[PDB]
Amino acid sequence: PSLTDMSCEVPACTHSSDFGGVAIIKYAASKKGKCAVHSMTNAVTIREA
Amino acid sequence: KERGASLQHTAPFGCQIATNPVRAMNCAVGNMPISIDIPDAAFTRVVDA
Repeated sequence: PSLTDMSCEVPACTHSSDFGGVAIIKYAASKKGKCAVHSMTNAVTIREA
Repeated sequence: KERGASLQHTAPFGCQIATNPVRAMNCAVGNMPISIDIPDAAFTRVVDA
């Protein structure tokens, strides 16, 4: 499902040890299905595949 | 017969006196801090909002 409307932001982040950032993605995919979410930069570690 | 105005009546800032034992109540002057710690049992995610 191709996503458009890639409008992301974060309510509140915190550079903790653990996942002290949690960001909000508003989006528009085309249809139903899985999506590969990925942190390209080693500075950020998404905990979800 | 001429003790007169008891310290209930002589009280600045709206103090009040109370016997058994005597005590100065309810002249709330100054500023009182309170530290209160609360766990994440109360806070909910903004995506739940």
